[PDB]
Amino acid sequence: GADDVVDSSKSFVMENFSSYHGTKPGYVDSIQKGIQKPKSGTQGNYDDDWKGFYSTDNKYDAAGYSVDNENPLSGKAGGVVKVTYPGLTKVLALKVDNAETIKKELGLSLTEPLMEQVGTEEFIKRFGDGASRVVLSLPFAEGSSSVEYINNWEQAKALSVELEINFETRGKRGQDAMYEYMAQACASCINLDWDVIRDKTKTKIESLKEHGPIKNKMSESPNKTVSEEKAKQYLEEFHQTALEHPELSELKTVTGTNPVFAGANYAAWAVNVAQVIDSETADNLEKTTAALSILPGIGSVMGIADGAVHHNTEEIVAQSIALSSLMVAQAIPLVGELVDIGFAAYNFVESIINLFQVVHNSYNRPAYSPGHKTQPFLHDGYAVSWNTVEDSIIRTGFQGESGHDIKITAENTPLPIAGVLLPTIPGKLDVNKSKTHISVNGRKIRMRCRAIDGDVTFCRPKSPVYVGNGVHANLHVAFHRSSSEKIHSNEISSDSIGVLGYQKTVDHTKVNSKLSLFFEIKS
Amino acid sequence: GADDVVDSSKSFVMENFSSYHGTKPGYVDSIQKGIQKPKSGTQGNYDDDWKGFYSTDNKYDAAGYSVDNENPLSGKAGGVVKVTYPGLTKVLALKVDNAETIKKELGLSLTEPLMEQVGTEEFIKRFGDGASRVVLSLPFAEGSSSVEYINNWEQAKALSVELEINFETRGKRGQDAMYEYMAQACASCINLDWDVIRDKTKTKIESLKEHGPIKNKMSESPNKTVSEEKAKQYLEEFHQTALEHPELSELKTVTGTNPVFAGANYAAWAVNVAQVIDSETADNLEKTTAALSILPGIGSVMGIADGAVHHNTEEIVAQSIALSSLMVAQAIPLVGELVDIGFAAYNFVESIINLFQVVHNSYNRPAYSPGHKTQPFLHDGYAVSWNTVEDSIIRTGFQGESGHDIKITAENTPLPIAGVLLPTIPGKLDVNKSKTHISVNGRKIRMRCRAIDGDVTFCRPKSPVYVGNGVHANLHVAFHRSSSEKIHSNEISSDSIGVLGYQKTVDHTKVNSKLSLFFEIKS
Ligand SMILES: Nc1ncnc2c1ncn2[C@@H]1O[C@H](CO)[C@@H](OP(=O)(O)OC[C@H]2O[C@@H](n3ccc(=O)[nH]c3=O)[C@H](O)[C@@H]2OP(=O)(O)O)[C@H]1O
Ligand SMILES: Nc1ncnc2c1ncn2[C@@H]1O[C@H](CO)[C@@H](OP(=O)(O)OC[C@H]2O[C@@H](n3ccc(=O)[nH]c3=O)[C@H](O)[C@@H]2OP(=O)(O)O)[C@H]1O
Repeated sequence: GADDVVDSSKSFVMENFSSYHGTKPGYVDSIQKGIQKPKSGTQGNYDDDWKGFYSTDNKYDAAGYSVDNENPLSGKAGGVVKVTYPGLTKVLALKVDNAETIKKELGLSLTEPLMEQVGTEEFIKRFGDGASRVVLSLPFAEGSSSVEYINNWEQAKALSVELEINFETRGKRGQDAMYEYMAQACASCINLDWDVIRDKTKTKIESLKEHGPIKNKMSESPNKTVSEEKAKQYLEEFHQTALEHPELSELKTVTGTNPVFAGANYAAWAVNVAQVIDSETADNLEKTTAALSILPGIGSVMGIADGAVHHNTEEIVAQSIALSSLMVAQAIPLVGELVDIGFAAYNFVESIINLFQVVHNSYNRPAYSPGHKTQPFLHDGYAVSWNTVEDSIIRTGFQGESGHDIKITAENTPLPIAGVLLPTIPGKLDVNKSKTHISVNGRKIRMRCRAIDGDVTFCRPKSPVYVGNGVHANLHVAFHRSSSEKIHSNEISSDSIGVLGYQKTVDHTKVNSKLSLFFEIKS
Repeated sequence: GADDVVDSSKSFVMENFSSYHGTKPGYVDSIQKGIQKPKSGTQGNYDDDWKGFYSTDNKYDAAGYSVDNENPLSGKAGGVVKVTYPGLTKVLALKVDNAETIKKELGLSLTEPLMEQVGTEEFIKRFGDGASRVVLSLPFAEGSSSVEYINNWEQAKALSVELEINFETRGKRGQDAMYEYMAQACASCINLDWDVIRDKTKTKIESLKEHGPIKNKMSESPNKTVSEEKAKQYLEEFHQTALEHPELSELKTVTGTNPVFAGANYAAWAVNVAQVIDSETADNLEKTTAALSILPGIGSVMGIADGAVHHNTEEIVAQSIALSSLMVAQAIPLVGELVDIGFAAYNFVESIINLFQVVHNSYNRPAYSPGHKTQPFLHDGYAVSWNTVEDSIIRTGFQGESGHDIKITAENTPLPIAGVLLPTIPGKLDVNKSKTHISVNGRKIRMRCRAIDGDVTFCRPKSPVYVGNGVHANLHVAFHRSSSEKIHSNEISSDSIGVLGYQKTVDHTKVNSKLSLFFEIKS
């Protein structure tokens, strides 16, 4: 019944219960006059059972609901307000978001929209625990630790509303105020001054234009349609010359080694832009942002590769954007259609500043790296992951066994799995070699394991293991503990299980493809 | 308690309960004399609680335990025997394989090895349901529908043993008898006559050697160490000439279009072999098989690409193996160390016949294709999967809602998600656009969906979505049903959800990267 849908351990009564609501440009002031079910719109939900007023415990999450709905990609963001219930409010945490289940389990009317019934006396009598009203709590989203609050429309009229932030009052370009506010969430942390980046970029685009060898490199330009193949060629040379400009120097240093950052990738990027921008698009930021957002390769100009944001100083990001701008201007005539001159310096910049902000925001948010929890590790054609979050945890402090499943497959042709590297601590974490195995399309293959140093055993499949399109494996590791003593950090040298892929005489030193699954020791 | 570890719905009592045991060369006859705990070895398990006699309900699975333990990769397989318990036997299906949990829950002694206690009168009294003995049942492996039977050593003495198959009696080369027996499992189905493939290959290797233009192409060969770069070059030309031989004609046709099957990949393969084979390895099949098994690229010679086994006639597989053999012979002198002449024609062939058999066996086994159940779809740098098996099921026949989670990330730099294609049937399967969203590192992004034909709606993220190393997304699709009528096959045009990746003007016709998640309609 009721404990199948309500999680009472995380339900509580609070006095002066507060939360946030993201508000659109046009309502930051009026919503402060009070909360009321609007006359236009879906009123909180497409589904009747879920119609009500929505808030979240996180003001940065509330902020993501503040963008003009007509231009959600590049419009103004309005603000955040904090709404508070006077007195006592019961926050009832639900284990499920299915309204038919909750009405059934909670034994309510199966007919009335659940959210109407939450605002009833009877419902508040039964679940309010003496609070003046009930608000439902659900997890905000996967990968988030916030909660979403679903308020009954009528009970919401009691909310007091105050301004958290009105982003438009900030007076910044684009969605600069919204993103600077969200960057506060992390104080590591990309906290760039976009006003400065915006200003240095302009100065740089201007200066590069005046540059004689640039003004010349441009003179070599076909200045009319040529295949991207020769447009790529003109562009790499152009890039090669612009990057010698004293104002794109630091950028010269930082993009020299990494292949993602190469001149070829800036040219591949510029060619892609010039080819998707027509005059109507070029004329509208929203549509410019809509088109730029679906192209591959933006990481080259962003300085984002391998899990890291390399271009992370206002100076270097401004150089990279200014270099990109100039090169779209060159690409437009050779591979596109429009007023090259215009777009490149204006809506191209406005729009790409916005995509930088979108991507920096994600990297500022807590996330799992490859091979952590259930995030896959993608490498050399293989995809591997802990089947579930508990598999990634090696529990300690007890005598007995555990089992841990790792999914393994590869994208296409049959790639071998040479074996696996596992941590061992005698007594506290032994490998049970009878129970450990690898299953290929259900075929169970036992392993032969051998000691190594670093308290690592190397296990190989008794028979050949290949994975690929249509062939998948489950590596099941069974650990055995003869001691009830807890594993100590000292005792463990590795924080991952290592699956070894195929062998390459990379460096003329035989090396195996390495795929890592990171674990955690607990209890 | 007890219903936390035993699954009584799948436990039963049977008269003349039968099962299979894979037996090693040396024991097919003697084990027929009766089952007895051996004096040497782990007696069924490394863990004491799990020591006992092991059997399986599947004779093809039993067959995978029959290979000489000293040369598990290429040794002889012994056989399968069927063991039967006279009278009544209780098969007790366990929900868990953790012996401490089962002893606790089943309230048994925490001290005695569980499997000793299963063979006790008291234990048989309590769980035998009137059977003369209890056997424990566990799922054989992930991706398998077999079961594993764990028999108490002492109760196992009552088993009657009969010969299923003695593979050695078959008189075949390598592990031909074992693999032909396992191929019976599927009657689609690779059921090759390896005797024929073995014979045609020899004939072909011999004939190619005599071939004048080949004997000549060989005359162009540096016949001494040259970098793989020039060894690759000699090899592609050599391949290009050998494939013109009338005996490798069909092969000429079938490998002409697919890039995996190209002459360059046969040369990349031959170079990899010549470089990992030394004289000692070349002299031992086991070690030859151990080294060949960890190299990438075998799919080129196998004719295996995109989930399919293309070389599936004895004639074409013999041509491909004969061509591969000849080319290792050429590669050895240029990039390796040994008696090129020897290995290539002998242990190289014996060994690669075995890897073909290993890989054909996997493709003969039931498996999930990319994007089915929780198998990921790997494409264009992206990895996507249904988070759990239930997510992949769209249930029908009721009024209400469902939610379905799809994991999304990409291997490195930030790749965009343009939107998603979802099936719609009015009333029976509507998209609830309030509840449907995509979460990027916890950032919840709503969608705007638009109709299409084929009862498909196209939904785009309100804001830009990029995934990559360190940035992952959860696409949560919420479906709503206003009708309690079941979805009919007629009504649904698609069997997958389509995630759309970045855009490419591939064909000079703008195309999006397509990632598919296949669903099933039930109830
Ligand atoms: N005086 C007012 N009293 C009440 N509402 C007012 C008032 N003034 C303006 N509003 C707006 O009215 C709508 C419902 O409250 C909300 O905006 P939306 O643009 O429809 O908001 C878009 C969606 O965001 C949801 N959402 C918004 C912000 C948030 O923090 N959490 C959340 O989930 C909304 O429920 C809405 O859902 P539905 O579109 O599915 O109805 C809200 O901002
Ligand atoms: N007369 C006999 N009575 C009993 N055993 C005899 C007899 N003659 C030979 N044996 C062998 O003795 C061992 C235990 O029964 C088995 O072989 P293994 O090579 O140790 O077998 C290798 C492993 O395969 C397991 N296994 C084998 C076949 C099978 O179908 N299922 C399964 O899980 C075994 O329990 C064994 O585990 P442990 O190594 O972890 O002990 C078995 O084939």
